[PDB]
Amino acid sequence: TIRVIVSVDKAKFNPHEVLGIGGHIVYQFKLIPAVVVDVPANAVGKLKKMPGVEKVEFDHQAV
Amino acid sequence: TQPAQTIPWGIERVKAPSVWSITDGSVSVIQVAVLDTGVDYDHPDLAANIAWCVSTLRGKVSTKLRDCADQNGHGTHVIGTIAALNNDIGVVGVAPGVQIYSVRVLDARGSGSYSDIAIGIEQAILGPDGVADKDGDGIIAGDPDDDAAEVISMSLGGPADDSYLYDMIIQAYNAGIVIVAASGNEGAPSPSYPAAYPEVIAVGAIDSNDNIASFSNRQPEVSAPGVDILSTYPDDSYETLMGTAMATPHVSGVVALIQAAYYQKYGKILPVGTFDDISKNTVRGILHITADDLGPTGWDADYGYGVVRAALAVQAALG
Ligand SMILES: [Ca+2]
Ligand SMILES: [Ca+2]
Ligand SMILES: [Ca+2]
Ligand SMILES: [Ca+2]
Ligand SMILES: [Ca+2]
Ligand SMILES: [Ca+2]
Ligand SMILES: [Ca+2]
Ligand SMILES: [Zn+2]
Ligand SMILES: [Zn+2]
Ligand SMILES: [Zn+2]
Repeated sequence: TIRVIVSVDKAKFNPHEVLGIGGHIVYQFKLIPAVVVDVPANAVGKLKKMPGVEKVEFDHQAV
Repeated sequence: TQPAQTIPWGIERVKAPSVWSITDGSVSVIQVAVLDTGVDYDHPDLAANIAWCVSTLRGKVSTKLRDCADQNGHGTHVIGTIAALNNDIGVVGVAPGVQIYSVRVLDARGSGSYSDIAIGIEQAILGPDGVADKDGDGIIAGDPDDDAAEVISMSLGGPADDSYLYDMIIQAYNAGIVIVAASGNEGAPSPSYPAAYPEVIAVGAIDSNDNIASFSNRQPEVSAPGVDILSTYPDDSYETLMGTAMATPHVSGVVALIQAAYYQKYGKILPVGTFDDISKNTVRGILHITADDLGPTGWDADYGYGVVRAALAVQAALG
């Protein structure tokens, strides 16, 4: 699994449907239209075409 | 048993003690959110200023103490620089009476993910009541009806830019909240993110001879004491460290003092201001024009505007 952050269109995107591609929801932001999701490394391309998905961004580490 | 109080040189350097007769930061509406490794929450020289203890590690928001405690020391040290109490023991912070929201976004290693950090910012904005703007008036930082922090302090950074992190920083900026971040420790030509956003004050590090530290990422917005910094450290102890992580809380303590002294006098807080600002009408304008202008005149790539000075910033704010 990798963890990505999906920018979403609220009125096209369904958090329950990331299961369709092997995914699950980690955290839905309240203040920004984005969601942290865990997904198979090879589902990122599928995730990118999911309805309501506007951008897929990857997680990074800070020191 | 606890040592007798000392004033770390960095506190003296940013001209904090002369403010404390006006305010030590303990104006009710003011809170500082420290996004870090957590906090030694029973530390005798910190306990009384910890108003809220949250954790966002692994995407999972927790108010449990197992989860909120410092397993590293980094957050305990940083927090002590802002807010170690003015009493008979240990050390003393820039704003030794300010309330702290310790928001644990970094793990036992002092390392953390962008997504936990972005959740951390949202949590600083939402406050313990889990609502940003409870009365729907548009005022969040400085509204005494809400519980948002007025300052977000981030002794962390990374080389990557993302719109999710960026949008969270716009949310905090728009909430009226002063954002402070370490410029980074790579000796690089420019700051790490989020310090590098125009919404965020990038802080660089000086040593005790007023030289910029060799590791300090350049092009900060201001600079502050960041080498040989004595502060609090687990368990119920003290340690001396260096890094822009140490410089950043000095600048957050100064900001809390401005906002706390301004509120106390006017019953409102100052606007955040811009990276460019040179007016006396915003927190950042005041920070710029009252900074000790070291090196080349005006903004320079080593020190930014100069070393922040609470005593003049606050005089200018009430002026
Ligand atoms: Ca302790
Ligand atoms: Ca003390
Ligand atoms: Ca709130
Ligand atoms: Ca409000
Ligand atoms: Ca209000
Ligand atoms: Ca507040
Ligand atoms: Ca200069
Ligand atoms: Zn998962
Ligand atoms: Zn990225
Ligand atoms: Zn660090």
